[PDB]
This record gives sequence, structure tokens and C-alpha cells, in this order.
Amino acid sequence: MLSERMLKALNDQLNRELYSAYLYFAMAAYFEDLGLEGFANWMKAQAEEEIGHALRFYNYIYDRNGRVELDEIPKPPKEWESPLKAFEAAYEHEKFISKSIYELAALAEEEKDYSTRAFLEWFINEQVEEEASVKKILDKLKFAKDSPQILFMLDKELSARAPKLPG
Amino acid sequence: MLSERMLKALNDQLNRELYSAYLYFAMAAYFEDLGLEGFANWMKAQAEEEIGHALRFYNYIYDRNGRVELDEIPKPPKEWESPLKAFEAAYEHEKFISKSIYELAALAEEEKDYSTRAFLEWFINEQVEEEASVKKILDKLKFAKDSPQILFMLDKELSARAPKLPG
Amino acid sequence: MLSERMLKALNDQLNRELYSAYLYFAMAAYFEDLGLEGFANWMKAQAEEEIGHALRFYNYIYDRNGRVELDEIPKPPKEWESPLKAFEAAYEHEKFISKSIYELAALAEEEKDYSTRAFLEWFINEQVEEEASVKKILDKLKFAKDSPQILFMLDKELSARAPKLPG
Amino acid sequence: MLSERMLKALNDQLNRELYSAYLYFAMAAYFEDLGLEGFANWMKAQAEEEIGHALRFYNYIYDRNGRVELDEIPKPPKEWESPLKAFEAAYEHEKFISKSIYELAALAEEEKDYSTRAFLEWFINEQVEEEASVKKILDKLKFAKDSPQILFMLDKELSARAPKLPG
Amino acid sequence: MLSERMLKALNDQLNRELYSAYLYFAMAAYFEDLGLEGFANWMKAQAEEEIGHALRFYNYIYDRNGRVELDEIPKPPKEWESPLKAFEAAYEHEKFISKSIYELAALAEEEKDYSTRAFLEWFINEQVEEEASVKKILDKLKFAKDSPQILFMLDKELSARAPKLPG
Amino acid sequence: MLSERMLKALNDQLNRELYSAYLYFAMAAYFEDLGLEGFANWMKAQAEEEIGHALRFYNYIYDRNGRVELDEIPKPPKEWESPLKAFEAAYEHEKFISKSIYELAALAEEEKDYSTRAFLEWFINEQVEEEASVKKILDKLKFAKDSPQILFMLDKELSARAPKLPG
Ligand SMILES: [Fe+3]
Ligand SMILES: [Fe+3]
Ligand SMILES: [Fe+3]
Ligand SMILES: [Fe+3]
Ligand SMILES: [Fe+3]
Ligand SMILES: [Fe+3]
Ligand SMILES: [Fe+3]
Ligand SMILES: [Fe+3]
Ligand SMILES: [Fe+3]
Ligand SMILES: [Fe+3]
Ligand SMILES: [Fe+3]
Ligand SMILES: [Fe+3]
Ligand SMILES: [Fe+3]
Ligand SMILES: [Fe+3]
Ligand SMILES: [Fe+3]
Ligand SMILES: [Fe+3]
Ligand SMILES: [Fe+3]
Ligand SMILES: [Fe+3]
Repeated sequence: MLSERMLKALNDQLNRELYSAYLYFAMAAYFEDLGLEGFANWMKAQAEEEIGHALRFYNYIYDRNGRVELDEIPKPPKEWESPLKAFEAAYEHEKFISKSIYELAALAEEEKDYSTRAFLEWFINEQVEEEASVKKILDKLKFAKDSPQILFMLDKELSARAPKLPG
Repeated sequence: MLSERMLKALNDQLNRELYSAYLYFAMAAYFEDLGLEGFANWMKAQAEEEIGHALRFYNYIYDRNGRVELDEIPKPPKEWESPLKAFEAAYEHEKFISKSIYELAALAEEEKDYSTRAFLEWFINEQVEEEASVKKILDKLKFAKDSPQILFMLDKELSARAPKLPG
Repeated sequence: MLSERMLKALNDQLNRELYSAYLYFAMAAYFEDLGLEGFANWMKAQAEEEIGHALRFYNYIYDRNGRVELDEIPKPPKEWESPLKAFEAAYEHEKFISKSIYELAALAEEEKDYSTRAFLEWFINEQVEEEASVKKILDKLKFAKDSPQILFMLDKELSARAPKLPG
Repeated sequence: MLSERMLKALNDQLNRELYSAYLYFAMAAYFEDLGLEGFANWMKAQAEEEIGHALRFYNYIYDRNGRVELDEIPKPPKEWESPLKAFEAAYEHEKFISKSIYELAALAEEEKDYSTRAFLEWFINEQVEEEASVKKILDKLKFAKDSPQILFMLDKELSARAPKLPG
Repeated sequence: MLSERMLKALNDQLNRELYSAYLYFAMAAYFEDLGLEGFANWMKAQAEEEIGHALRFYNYIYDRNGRVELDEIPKPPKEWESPLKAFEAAYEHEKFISKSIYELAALAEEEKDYSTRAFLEWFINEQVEEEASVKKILDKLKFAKDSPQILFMLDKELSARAPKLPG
Repeated sequence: MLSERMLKALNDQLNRELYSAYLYFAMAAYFEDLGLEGFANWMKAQAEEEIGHALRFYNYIYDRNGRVELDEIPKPPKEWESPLKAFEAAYEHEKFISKSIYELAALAEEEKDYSTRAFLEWFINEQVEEEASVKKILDKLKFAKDSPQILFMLDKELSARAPKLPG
């Protein structure tokens, strides 16, 4: 009840979600190094959220009597010219993930797989939230052009988002 | 204050820890497919634990004013002849990690890197626990051999261990 | 991320929501004049609800990186021949809001704009409720055709629903 | 508001849901007479859940100002060759309901009936959950091929789920 | 301990109880269509109650080492000329069920099946309550003759009896 | 008890208050668009307050046995050159509402309408507060001429004024 084609498409997205976790982890390491601990914490929390997204794909595949297959996780970029550029890349990256979702939605419509299409509604809606969140910080970073004072401040605000795992 | 060898070595250990997260996750998918939800949830818990280990290097590295670098994470194996064989691989894998910790310890001693070597004590003691914990289960499995009545009971026990994240 | 056709239909639907708030406020004022303070309040509660619906569009717009534009709000009718008529009016108004939404859904599908299509599901569902709830009363006012005892009773019932804001 | 074609199809699904409740009540009796009280209670609770499904249809039909009409409920099977063959029937049956739902979804789309499509969305996700929960147990019964020992411990696990009407 | 006859007769009453539930559900749909929400809830509560009655039979039957057989449940009337006539139809059905209980009892006494006769004692008493319950309402609907304003208040009186399952 | 002219002057001021809600809501969209979420929330709260002022007239008109008549709320401006400019436009708006209220006091005095003139005392005081409330913010904006860091902190302060409706 999953087509061989759809399974590959779902396992592929599961892999994109994990890569997406890892990129944020890479971004955390990058903010860490800049000393911006709040930014860094936000990125870890984001990383954890992406692992969550991956598990959602994992559970759906099992629910549909499929079989998860795990693929290499590409090595993410090490750095970025500035916090603003990191967020630009996060944004571009969320835009990339959405497109993959639409493509998945399209394939599910074409196959007449209502289950998978329904399962994806959740990601269509979550991605709206995901892009808006990244956009909102990206713009504050624009508005903070030649001003470390504001960078410092945003850093403190973002630190309110703590990754749920360590403790 | 970390020599470039040390930094490279901690980073490789960080990546080894992530690979284990992933190998264990790969094991969770293998059990899930067999419909052994107890084992499946044990592997996901084990997988989070490994991410934890990963962050300890992360944390240590930054404390010594290093820079983390994330590397690609290899495709894990997909399948195993049997639950026993997967636990065997897990056991063999932990033995692999323990040897790595020793190689790192020896590295830290030769360089007279007291800080790093202190940092590794935690890993020497944890790896004793890790090895013993997988062996216990692996032995319970040799004991079941040709008894699904026991795999059933083993599954159920193991379901006691659950991953934090989903919640 | 929002096409120009979408942006327009969304602001339009936002202004359509604001005008319902005003229409219902108009009916509140009609009911008040008939001394029917129960109906008048329920209408004021419905206005507040419509403003809520307008804020839902306002938010989705900004989330999709859009720009809200506020247009003029037409003067609503002043009078109706009877309580039954004003509810008939309000039912037809809801059936009209509904079709404005179906129209938005249709546009979204033509443009292959999954996020917007997905965001409207909520409105499709709320409208089912909106229509059913206006209808339940409408029905109770046909039963109460020529008999002010029941009209007087409905009034007390509907005063249960109060507007939250004057608090 | 509801096309004749649509309303008759919804009434037909309502009847389908009731025959489901009846089918599982039939499985409940089949299991009691085997002295599998756990199995029997599971099936009872399932029956109740199906009545709930029938009520969602009833509610939706009335919310669209339609009219429910009840058709006769056919006599269900009395017996199955074994607990496994019984769960095979249930699984084959949940698939049949899924198809009925997909067919309905296709009909709503074809007639541009957005409201009914949105309503059916809950059944597309619920059926995913339905088929999975029957498959987990179906597979457990395969894994207990010739083994009353496991059958007995399944019966005891299933007894956790219990019908609410005795209360 | 149950003769072929008693088993047959009992499995038959079980079915009538089920049909009874179905019939009340049918009147629930009828009252709901008229916009009589109170009356409609009352009838759904009565339907569950009848399912409860079926369960007592089901439980007695397995108590005596019998086997429950389920039979098809016939189409009930869609429609009544008025609320009063539904209630007349209701009452007549309750007397019909009572008569079938008495025959059951009488067959018990004849075969000298003390256990079965004793089981029915519950139903003998419950039926007294059932008929009285229906008659009170029946009679109040007569008292309401040409008074929508009374029917309104009766509906509101009845909304206090609510079905339990939806929760 | 209300002169034909008074009612008209009261209904106009009612409408003026609604237009105020709209104006402030426009300025909300404006600030939202700049990503100044705190100004945006302030403005949404003030929008609500304005709706409150309208209801005050609405209540008075019905107390004195008048009828409320609602008029078209015109299109407010979409844009302003800067946040400071918006607050200048709002001060100017409030000053005009004030003038509007004096004209109403003068009228009621001149018509020797004592009820109406006393009703307005509330507004004469409220406008003092309104004007000053805007002036304080407007002046802080002058104070923060070419300093985005002060714009930022002022945004965080105003964020404390939350509208009361999203809940
Ligand atoms: Fe994601
Ligand atoms: Fe994401
Ligand atoms: Fe998110
Ligand atoms: Fe480890
Ligand atoms: Fe380990
Ligand atoms: Fe451990
Ligand atoms: Fe609305
Ligand atoms: Fe509405
Ligand atoms: Fe509503
Ligand atoms: Fe169902
Ligand atoms: Fe089902
Ligand atoms: Fe279910
Ligand atoms: Fe009964
Ligand atoms: Fe009865
Ligand atoms: Fe009773
Ligand atoms: Fe005002
Ligand atoms: Fe004001
Ligand atoms: Fe004020």
C-alpha cells in the first residue's frame, strides 16, 4: 500500500530532515565559535526539531507497512560570512525543504495516495511556520546592519529557546 | 590550547559518536520492521544517548576554545540476519568505540594534555557501562536461541527504556 | 512566495471578514432597538468572532511575507423586516463567505499554492460550523412564527453567548 | 449544500460504519466462545469506536442541513477458522473501508464539494491508524504460529483496551 | 444447560434489543431533522441504553456456556407524521418488547430453566420503567397538542438526558 | 429626548471612533510589515480600545432611546514615511478626535442637553490621556532620531501592551 516510488520519496525526505538537523547543528557550532551562545542554543533547538520531523516520516512509513532505509548524511558547510548570511542560508534551506514537500504532495496526488497526501498536510503547515520563524530573525539581522549592540541583544532573546535534550 | 592533532582527534571522536547514533537508529528501523517495538525503542534511546556523547565533545571542544567541524555521516547497514546478530554488531561497535577512547587517551597522555585526558575519564567509565549493558542483552538473546516465547518477553522488558525526544 | 493574485484574494478575504463583523454589529444594533438584548449580544459576540477571522488572514499574509492592505468597509443595511429575516440575511451572508473561501481554495489549486490551500482548510471547516449555528437559530424562528412567547424565550437563550471585549 | 449524489454516499458510509461496529461485535462473540476475553474486549471497544465513526457522519450530514437515513445492517459472519484468520478478515475489512473513504474523497473533489472533502480528511488519517493497529496484532498472531503460550499473553495485553458502555 | 430452543429464543431477544437501539437512533435522526435537539439526544441516550440491554443477553448467554449468533438488523422507519406519533410508535414498540420478554419467561418456566427465568426478572422490571418513561413523555405531547411553545419547553426538558458515548 | 440633530452628531462620533480603530489597525499592518512586532501589538491594542469607545456611544444612544446608524468606514492610509511619522499622524488624529468631542460638548450645552453633556465628560478626560499617551511615545521617537538600537528597545517596551483578543 505504499508504491515502490513513494517509499523512495518518503525515505528520501526522512534523509533530508536529518540533513536539515545536521545543518542546524553546523550552524550552532558556527554561532558557538562567534561566542553568540543564544543563537547557538536556538540552532540546537532547531536541530532537535528536525530530528522530530524525521521521526514523523519514520512513523508514517511504518504505519503504511513500509521499511525505512537510512542514507548517508552529507557533510554540511562549516561556516558563513556573518550571522545574517547563516540565516539567509537557513531561509534558502527551508525554501528548499518546502519544495520537496510540494513535490511529495504532487506525487501523492498523481498516485491517488490519499493517506500520504494527508500525512503531508502537516508538513505543508509546519513549513509555513518554519520559514516565518527563520524569516523573522533574518530581518532583525538585516535591521541590525552595523550594530553589534543589537546583535548582542537578539542573542539574549534567542537564548530563551533551549534544546530539550542535554538535561 | 588544543594542539591541532588533539582538535582533529576530538572532532573525529565527535563524528564517531554521531555515527553510532545513526547506526543505532538504523538498528531501530530493523527491529521496527520485525515488529519488535521494545527493541526498536531501546535503539532510539541508545541513539539519543549517543547524541549526548557527541555533545560532550562539542562542549569540551568549545571550552578549550576549539572549533567543531562536522563531517559526513556514512550510510549505516540496513539489515541483520537476526536480533542476536544486530546485538552482536552493537557489541562489536561499542568495543570499537572503547578502543577509540583508549587511542584518544593515549594521544592526550603523550602530548601531556592533562585537561583532555581528564575529560576522557568520563568516557572510559561510560564505555565500561555501555559494553556491559549491550552484553547483558546479547547474552539474554543467546539464551532465547529458538524461543519466540522469550523474544516476546525480552521485547517487553526492553520497552521500559524509552527515548526522551518525541515528548 | 505569495503570488500577486493570491495576495489580492487574501486581502480581499480579510476585508470580507471585517465587513461581516460590521454587518453583525449592524444586526446587533437592529436587535437592540427591538429591545431584544439577548439577540443583540449574540450578534456582538459574532462580530468579535469575525474580527478574529480577519486576524487569521492578517497573520497568514505576514507569515507568507505578504503585506496587508486595508480597504474601505461598506455601510451595512440598517433594518430588517423581522428577527427571522435578519437571520435569513445572516445565513445567506455566511453561505456567501463560504463561497468566497471555496473560490480561494480554487485559486490556490490553480496556482499550485499548497501552503495557502492548506491554510484555508481551517476556514472551510469553520464555515460548516458558522452555517450550522446560524441555521439552528433560523430554524427555531420559523417554529416560533407568530408567537412572541418563543421569541422572548430565544432571546434569553442567546444571551448566554456574550461578547468578551467590553470586559 | 449537499448534492443528492453526495448525501446518499454519506448515508451509505454511515451504514458501512455501523456494519463495521456489527462486524467486530461478531468477532467479539467469536473470541468469547474461544474463551479469549482479552481479544473479545478489544473487539468490543472497536465496535464502540465504529459507532463513533457513524456518529461523525450523522453529525456532518445534519450540519449540512441534510437528512440521515438508516439502511438495514446485514448479518455478519459467525465464525473464522482461527484468531489469525479473524484478524485477517478485520484487516481485509479495514482496507475496504479505506477504499470506500477514498472513493468518497474522489467524489467530493469531482463535485467541488470542499466542505465534505475537509470532513473526510479526518477519516483518511484515522484509517491509517486503524489499519496499522490491526496489522500489529495480525503480525503478532503470525509470530505465534503454533504457540498457545503467546496467544495467551496476547490475550492478556489486548485486555488493557476496554469498552466504555458497561460503565 | 441451554436447550437449542432457549439459545435460539435468547439470541432472538438479543437481536430485538439491537433493533430497538437502531429504531431509537432512527427517531433520533427524525427529531434532529425537525430541529428538536432535546428530543434527539433523549433518543440517542435510549439507543445506548438498548445496546446495554443487548449486552446483558450476550453476557447471560456466555454465562450458560452458550454461543451468541448475530442476525441482520432490519431497516427501521425513516419517518413519523409528528413527534406525538413517534412517541406512540415508541410506546407500542416497548409493549412489543415487553410481550416478547413474557413469552421468554413463560418458555423458561415451562422448560423448568430456573437460571434463565431468573435472568429475565431484571427485564420484567426494566420494561415497567421503560413503558412508564415513554408514556409520561407521550402524554405530555398530547397536553402540548397545538402548542409549539410547549413542545419547545419539553425539548429543553429532555436535553438533560444526554448520550454517554460521544465523550 | 435626543434631538434629531444630536442623534446625528452622536452617530457620527460613533463612526469616527470606529474609523480610529481602523486607522490604528492600518498602523499595525504598517509596523508589522517593518517587523516591529511590539509597535504592531500596541497599535492592535489601541485599535481595540477604540472599538470600546464606539460601544460607549452605542450604549448611550440606546439609553436615550435613539437608534444607532452605521456608516461606511473609509480606507485608511497604507503607509507612513517612518515610525515617528505614524506617531505624528496618530497624535494629529487624536487631536482631531478631541476637537470633535468639544464640538459635541458645545452642542449639548447650547441645546441645554444635560444628559448628553455629562456622558461626554468621560471622553473629555479620556482624550487627555489618549493624547498624552501618544505624545510620550512620539517624543521618545524624536529622541531616537538616527538610532535603530533605541527603536529596538522601544519596540520591546511597547510589546507589554498586548491586545486582548488573540486569546
Ligand atoms: Fe523539517
Ligand atoms: Fe525545518
Ligand atoms: Fe517549527
Ligand atoms: Fe558513545
Ligand atoms: Fe556508546
Ligand atoms: Fe550508557
Ligand atoms: Fe468569518
Ligand atoms: Fe462568519
Ligand atoms: Fe464560529
Ligand atoms: Fe470506521
Ligand atoms: Fe475502522
Ligand atoms: Fe481508531
Ligand atoms: Fe430493551
Ligand atoms: Fe427498551
Ligand atoms: Fe430504562
Ligand atoms: Fe477614541
Ligand atoms: Fe482615541
Ligand atoms: Fe486610553
